[PDB]
Amino acid sequence: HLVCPMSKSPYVDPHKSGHEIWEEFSMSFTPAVKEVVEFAKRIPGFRDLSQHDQVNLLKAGTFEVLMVRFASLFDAKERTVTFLSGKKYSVDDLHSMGAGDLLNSMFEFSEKLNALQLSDEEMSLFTAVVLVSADRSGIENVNSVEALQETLIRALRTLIMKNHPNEASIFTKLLLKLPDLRSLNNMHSEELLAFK
Amino acid sequence: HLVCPMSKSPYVDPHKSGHEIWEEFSMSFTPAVKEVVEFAKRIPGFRDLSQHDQVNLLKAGTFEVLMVRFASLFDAKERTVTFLSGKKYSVDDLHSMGAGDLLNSMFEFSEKLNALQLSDEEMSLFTAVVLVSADRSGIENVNSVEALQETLIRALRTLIMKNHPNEASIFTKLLLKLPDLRSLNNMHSEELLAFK
Amino acid sequence: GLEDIIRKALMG
Amino acid sequence: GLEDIIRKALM
Ligand code: HEM
Ligand code: HEM
Repeated sequence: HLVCPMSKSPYVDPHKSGHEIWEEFSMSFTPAVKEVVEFAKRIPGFRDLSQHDQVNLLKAGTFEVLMVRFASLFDAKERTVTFLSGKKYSVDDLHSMGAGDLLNSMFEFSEKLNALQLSDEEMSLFTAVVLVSADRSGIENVNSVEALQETLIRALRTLIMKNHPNEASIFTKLLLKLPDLRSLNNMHSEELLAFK
Repeated sequence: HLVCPMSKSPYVDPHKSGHEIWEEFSMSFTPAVKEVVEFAKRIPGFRDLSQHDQVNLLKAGTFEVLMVRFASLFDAKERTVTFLSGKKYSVDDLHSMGAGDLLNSMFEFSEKLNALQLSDEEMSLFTAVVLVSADRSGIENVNSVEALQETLIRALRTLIMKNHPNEASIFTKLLLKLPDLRSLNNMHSEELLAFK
Repeated sequence: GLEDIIRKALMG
Repeated sequence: GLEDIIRKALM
């Protein structure tokens, strides 16, 4: 099985070679990756990083951007995951197909994120913060990334406190999603590399 | 070579078996692990968690706690690392012995953490926050872990607000250490396993 | 392979 | 490995 909701279905046709399964899968997830790159180009200051650092941030942070953008695929009340086909699959069914604690952790992440009740605008700025906060292990000019991060983080703090003046904790709760996203990325990357 | 500063030295006797090398290394790093566990037992509410969640938080979080506690082994100014013997080693020599981007990332982390100029009590409280913020994927009662983290985080926020100029920015920078630590952990674990 | 998709989309 | 140290220290 292919229990990733980026696929059209978790069912894998056994008559297909491994190379054919992955090419089909790549046709499904590539458009989401390309949308992350276009989003990155619209972040003020992102195009000013060196091209090496731009690619490394996207390499390390694309999954976490998509995790934020696709949090709505996880219906925390019904316990279903919407795959790219639009068809919903239950937690129980995915657990029979081998999905595990990672899936459960994606449910908890999406539940807590949805509960913050962010506007589209704050969600968009949070997503830029998520991208520019990606693992800096490759990065050549860490100071420029750190400066871009602080700029976006400062703007997010101001937007949040402007829009949620008596719920000061929201900003802290948003910052606490970054280690959670990073752990989702660490685990997911393991499962991904095991598949191939 | 063994270029981890939990070792007494980066040098390995080539006549020793991999088994003997590890048992000697384990004698060096085990006191530090046990002190993390003893630190965990002094966190209010920690021992009220299920034993499984206690063990899981410590499995996931011990490295990140130790990274914070031993960040002052990395002297960002002279670019030396202090090994367990007390002897200091240059980044150049350690890179020649096989160190790489991970070491560089730990210097950057240590430099930024030290710039915050936390007091001893703040550093302890941050260390507790790090432990209870560890990867939750193995946790069976995530609500209980979330409530511990919430309690400590607010205690840390009020402490920073009371003691630091530009408190909101110090507190934000402290929380941004959490995903940084998560990445250091992920990379370090891969290096650890590669060494075997 | 992810990196190739990224670089291709980034320069376009 | 790490787990056994932790478990024994927790008692
Ligand atoms: C380029 C992006 C991605 C690629 C190439 C990818 C690929 C994969 C692969 C190959 C697996 C292993 C499938 C299996 O073993 O059955 C997997 C697991 C999974 N992925 Fe993705 N994925 C991507 C992004 C995402 C995103 C954005 C999400 C969520 C919004 C997601 C959710 C999941 C889940 C829930 C699982 C199963 C977790 C479990 O085992 O508990 N993936 N992914
Ligand atoms: C019980 C805890 C730990 C164990 C078992 C452990 C073990 C190891 C091992 C086996 C390696 C690879 C050695 C090599 O390939 O030469 C390594 C790498 C390393 N560890 Fe640890 N370590 C621990 C904790 C820590 C802590 C707390 C720090 C930081 C304060 C640290 C810093 C490093 C560094 C800097 C490297 C080399 C990174 C590079 O290659 O660039 N380790 N560790």
